[PDB]
Amino acid sequence: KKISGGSVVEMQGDEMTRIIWELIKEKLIFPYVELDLHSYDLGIENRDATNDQVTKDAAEAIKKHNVGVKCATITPDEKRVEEFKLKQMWKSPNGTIRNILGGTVFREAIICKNIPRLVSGWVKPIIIGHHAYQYRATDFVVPGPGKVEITYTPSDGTQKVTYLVHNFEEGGGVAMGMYNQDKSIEDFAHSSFQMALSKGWPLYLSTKNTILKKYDGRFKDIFQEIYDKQYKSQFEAQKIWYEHRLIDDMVAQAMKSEGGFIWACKNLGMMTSVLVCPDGKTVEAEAAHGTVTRHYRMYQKGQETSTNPIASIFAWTRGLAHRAKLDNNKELAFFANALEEVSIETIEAGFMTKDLAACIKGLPNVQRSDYLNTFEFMDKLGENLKIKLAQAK
Amino acid sequence: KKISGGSVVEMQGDEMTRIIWELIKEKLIFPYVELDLHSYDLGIENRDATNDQVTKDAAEAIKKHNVGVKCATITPDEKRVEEFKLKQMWKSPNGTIRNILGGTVFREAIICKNIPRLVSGWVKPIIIGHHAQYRATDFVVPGPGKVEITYTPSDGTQKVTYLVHNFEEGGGVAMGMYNQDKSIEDFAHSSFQMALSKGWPLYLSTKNTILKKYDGRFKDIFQEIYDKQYKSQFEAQKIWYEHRLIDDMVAQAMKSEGGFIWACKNSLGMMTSVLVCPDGKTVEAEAAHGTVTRHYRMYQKGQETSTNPIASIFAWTRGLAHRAKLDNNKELAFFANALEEVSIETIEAGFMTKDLAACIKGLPNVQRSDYLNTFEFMDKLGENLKIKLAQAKLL
Ligand SMILES: NC(=O)c1ccc[n+]([C@@H]2O[C@H](COP(=O)([O-])OP(=O)(O)OC[C@H]3O[C@@H](n4cnc5c(N)ncnc54)[C@H](OP(=O)(O)O)[C@@H]3O)[C@@H](O)[C@H]2O)c1
Ligand SMILES: NC(=O)c1ccc[n+]([C@@H]2O[C@H](COP(=O)([O-])OP(=O)(O)OC[C@H]3O[C@@H](n4cnc5c(N)ncnc54)[C@H](OP(=O)(O)O)[C@@H]3O)[C@@H](O)[C@H]2O)c1
Ligand SMILES: Cc1ccc2c(c1C)N(C(=O)Nc1ccc(C(C)(C)C)cc1)Cc1cccnc1N2
Ligand SMILES: Cc1ccc2c(c1C)N(C(=O)Nc1ccc(C(C)(C)C)cc1)Cc1cccnc1N2
Repeated sequence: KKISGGSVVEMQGDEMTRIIWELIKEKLIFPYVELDLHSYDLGIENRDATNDQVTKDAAEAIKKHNVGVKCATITPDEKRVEEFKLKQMWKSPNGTIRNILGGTVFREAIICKNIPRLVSGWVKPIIIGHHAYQYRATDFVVPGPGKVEITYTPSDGTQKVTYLVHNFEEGGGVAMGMYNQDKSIEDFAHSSFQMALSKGWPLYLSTKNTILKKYDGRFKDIFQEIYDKQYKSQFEAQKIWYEHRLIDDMVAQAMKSEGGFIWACKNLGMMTSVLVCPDGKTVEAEAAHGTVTRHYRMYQKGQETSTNPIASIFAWTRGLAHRAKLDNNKELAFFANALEEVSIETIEAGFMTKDLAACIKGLPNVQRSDYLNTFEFMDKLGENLKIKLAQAK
Repeated sequence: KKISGGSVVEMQGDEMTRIIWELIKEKLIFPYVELDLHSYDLGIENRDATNDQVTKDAAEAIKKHNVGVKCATITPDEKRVEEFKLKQMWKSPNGTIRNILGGTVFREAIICKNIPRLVSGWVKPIIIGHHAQYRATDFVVPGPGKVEITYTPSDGTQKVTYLVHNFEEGGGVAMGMYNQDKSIEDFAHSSFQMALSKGWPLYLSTKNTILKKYDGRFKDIFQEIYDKQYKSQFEAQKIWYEHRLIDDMVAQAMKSEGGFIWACKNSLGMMTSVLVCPDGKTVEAEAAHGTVTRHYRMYQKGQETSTNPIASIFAWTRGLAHRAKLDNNKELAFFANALEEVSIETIEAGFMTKDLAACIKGLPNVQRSDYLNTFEFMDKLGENLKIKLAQAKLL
């Protein structure tokens, strides 16, 4: 028998990533895991045909079943409108999903010890998070001389404060009002603490509390208040810690570190993007790359392609590990981790796609024998996964 | 007989950079170029003794003489005030100079074929310049209530009110930001001037899809200034100006070979900072790093140092190249060019400081035999510059 995986929302996408997404299911997921699969086709022709209703239904399904795994999708522009003869310039599916779900986006690189890195000392992955909806900022044109003031009027009427933003004396310009609700800062803190707990790494928040004393100071304060009143014991029980750092000081210390921390910031086929909702229940994983149009155009002309599926595979493993965590499914938790180990071990043993071979040898030096095409790489992952799971019994 | 280099404003600085700066003058500039040198000592001690008046005078001299070359200076904090027994926590000399001159700062890395970078395809440098918010008005929203931003016209016409946010439950934070048209225009002029002098295309990146009014004014002003006064000059030089959304800009740059100016509305010894004034005549060149205090302490204790002088040498070469452009000085233009090529070529041939050796071999495997100390490196540049200039005499 296969592992009973439970309830998973799956989102199909476009171009080359749509092809490798089906190969991940066909060769790595379905031969070992049985799922109550809620599949939504977020392909550009389907989103056009349904007037983007499929994206909204897919977003509601993630809210209901707590686990979303998404394939890369085309965000329409004037060229795509002309290419597919679209009805509208459909909004980014990711934006629509994010708007309905809410949460914090965390990006994480997949580290293969034999693959070159910007900072060679980084041996453990760094996870970088930014809170999701400057979007809700009121900007405007100042047509000429005059004063721009910002006023705060409490609900009872009393303790009203007016601040001069600028007195324009020699002409016009622009001005804007920006805000941040406490709830959004608390959600950002929760998603960050819950992320650091599920990973088992220390958490660092970086602000500019020296430039924006009051604005960024409330981020530093809220994160500390939630840490002491709700997470300090859980962090100590997992030997990790939370600390705030100034961005200038944080960048400098990060270079001298070996990575392996969650980095909360106030302001390619080896990187994931995971939306972590404040509830600590709902997660949506996807590769942090696009649909790889250039490889898809080669595929369309009968040319052999060599597309890296690691980021797409890790969207499945991060989502399945989360599904296993919610359901206390030990066999699924094991599978999700074994698939990640196999992916890294295969590249570390020298079996990789052309892009990774180019990172090592340099593109002009890459020979056909230095890499595997899309299918051969998936088959090598499939053999190693069969072996790894057969050893585990 | 030395080159007549003309009028150049020079600013001396502090700690390790002050030492390197004197070696650059003594071994690479003075043996071949004679200048009507306007030197200002911006050392922490001199600024303290003169009550920062030296800084203001140096800034006025750059305005008058058009070319400034500056050594890195200590910006005081509470620890420096104790260390030097300063009368005040004097403002940053760069901030004082920028206040008097105006202009946009453009950073450009020095590329060496053997020194790794983010994208291997970037063979020509990318020059990035940001709009010169620190002057924003921020405050805490203690509880429920309305936050509005208003504009009262000076001509007595109707006051305009915008709702920033209505806090129905709980509080938060809020802020106001502004930008004057004149700064946006100055940013456009400095960027167009920078592109014309370098002979490279210019890209302005904004988030005009989100900040339709705020970033839309940057895009509109850059387009208006371009079409009405630079398009001809740009086409004549086979270059172009284009606005790009920050997302498309990051994508286009990754798949590029470098060689463009990037104005954006938002290893250290291998980057320069040039304050480019909107007039197209005034320029102030310096290294993007600081006074290298850690290295200075080692040098102070008689311990060997390996400090990268490239960024400081390029502050001089960019200023000399600007000077030659202003005076049509072909000999000074060739000299600045040759000093840049010697520096790059010396590194490329395996002669470099520890920081560069760490970029190729990785800090854990860098041996003493892989690099030259500060003095040994400067000597190697002096020796190669003499050879390059003698070989150039064959023209
Ligand atoms: N996750 C998402 O839903 C998402 C995010 C961004 C963009 N998009 C959409 O994607 C469409 C096309 O975007 P794009 O092709 O310019 O971006 P991209 O897919 O990220 O591809 C840019 C280049 O990066 C390399 N690359 C990226 N992913 C790779 C992988 N898995 N394996 C190997 N190489 C990989 C390829 O380099 P070479 O060309 O050298 O082979 C590729 O041509 C757009 O319409 C955009 O809206 C979707
Ligand atoms: N342009 C300016 O006038 C300016 C700008 C910033 C700061 N400063 C002033 O500089 C002083 C010291 O600041 P800081 O130590 O934080 O900054 P920094 O001087 O830029 O030095 C930081 C570190 O960067 C490396 N580094 C920088 N320049 C280098 C070079 N030319 N060659 C080799 N390594 C180099 C060294 O790393 P390792 O430790 O690995 O050797 C150095 O310790 C302060 O008093 C500050 O106010 C001046
Ligand atoms: C968005 C993102 C998220 C997570 C990661 C990355 C990126 C790109 N990576 C990276 O180099 N981030 C990075 C962080 C800071 C800098 C500074 C210090 C120059 C500001 C530069 C790059 C890839 C990388 C590799 C190994 C281990 N961790 C990572 N994590
Ligand atoms: C401040 C600065 C100015 C100029 C330069 C740089 C830096 C750091 N450099 C660089 O990597 N900038 C950079 C630009 C964009 C990105 C994105 C696309 C990832 C956002 C990342 C880095 C060094 C570099 C090397 C080769 C040629 N040009 C440059 N120019």
